[PDB]
Amino acid sequence: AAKPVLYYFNGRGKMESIRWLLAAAGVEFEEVFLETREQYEKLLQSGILMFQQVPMVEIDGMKLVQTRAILNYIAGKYNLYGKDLKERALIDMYVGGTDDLMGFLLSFPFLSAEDKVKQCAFVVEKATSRYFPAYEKVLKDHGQDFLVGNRLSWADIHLLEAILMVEEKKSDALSGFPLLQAFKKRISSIPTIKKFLAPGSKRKPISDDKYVETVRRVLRMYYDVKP
Amino acid sequence: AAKPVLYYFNGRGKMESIRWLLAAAGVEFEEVFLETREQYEKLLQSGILMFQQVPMVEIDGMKLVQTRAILNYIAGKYNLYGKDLKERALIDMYVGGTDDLMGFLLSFPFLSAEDKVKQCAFVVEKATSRYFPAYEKVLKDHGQDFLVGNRLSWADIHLLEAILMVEEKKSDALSGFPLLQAFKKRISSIPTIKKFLAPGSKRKPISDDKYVETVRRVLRMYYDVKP
Repeated sequence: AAKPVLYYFNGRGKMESIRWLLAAAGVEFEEVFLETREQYEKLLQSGILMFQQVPMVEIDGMKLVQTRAILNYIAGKYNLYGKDLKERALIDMYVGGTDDLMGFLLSFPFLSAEDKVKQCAFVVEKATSRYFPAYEKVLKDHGQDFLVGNRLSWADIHLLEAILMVEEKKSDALSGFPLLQAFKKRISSIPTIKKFLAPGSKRKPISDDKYVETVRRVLRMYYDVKP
Repeated sequence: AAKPVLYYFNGRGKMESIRWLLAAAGVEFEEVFLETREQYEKLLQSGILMFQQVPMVEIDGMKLVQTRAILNYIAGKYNLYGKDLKERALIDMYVGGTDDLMGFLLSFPFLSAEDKVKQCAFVVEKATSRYFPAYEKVLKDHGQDFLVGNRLSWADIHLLEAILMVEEKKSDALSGFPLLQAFKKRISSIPTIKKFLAPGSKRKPISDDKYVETVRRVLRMYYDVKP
């Protein structure tokens, strides 16, 4: 092995969460961006994408595909997946919820101005009435700084990312969830994470129109993404 | 703990895969079906559905939500998840692909007759040009009876289910994938699985119109599911 290599577009997408996890773990990685269609075609005939898709990560000799497979592997390898099955079930449960929440924003940059507005509210309602109350309760019920095992876990990292994403759409969306507001502070303060949030890191920005173009050109898809 | 309880509609949905896994493991379970809207409302105020959704499974004291969390827990608990992280990464990768494939059929019973036809072909193309060739290669490359660790794993079980589902739409879809045809035989023969495929088991049938009705009534959603 050597240093993890993340193959994906130069933007957030489904790769962002993996960037977050590797960073929180203090793991340095290299990225190979998809800019041209010929590049993609070359990658396909190569046959290193088991199911003809990205994300794809070369780590410890393997060339992994399937976002959840990759994240799972990373959470286990760097001891951010709990101590046993019970603790891992909780982490998967929480991660599941923030994944669904984040999943509602995947197509956002591909929506029309009219849809972006409609989707924006949809996601805000989802987070404030469904997700945030659930995670707020987890913290309340055990009163510990972390979601699971009183120690940083993938779940915490995934939750933080989801929080900042919702806050990029509705800056005060977290208002009324004191525990998450304090959670947002604590987690954002952990050195590795703090560095990732800092300037010059590999954290990717909100996807703009160039991102969409590069995607539509290389994959020849998502031309008419609906809300 | 006691005996696992699966809360969900009396049909396939996202619960089917969990039924398959628990059965392959020789685990007996009880089911509580969602038939009325008031039933759902009662379940909600109860607050046992962390994110206000089903599937939900009560197992070993926990009330788990998030399909993947549940399956993950079940695969680990009954030693159908590999021996280490490397083997588990492979299983997650394979499962990921059959999950995406099966994911394309979730809304099928809610489609119009015109869409069902369109979706049917879409899924067939997906399985024959993308998925089946990939899994065929895994078997070819190591020439072992199982996908991972030369022993039955969740991945094998998930693959079989996906095969039979595609075959319920295009009976000869597996034609040209000798290795999967032999894989289909081997796996279908394992006693626990063989019993699940047999008559009188809890395996659920292809969702009909009554299924759709019961869903639309209890959840008040999926009224206009698009292709």
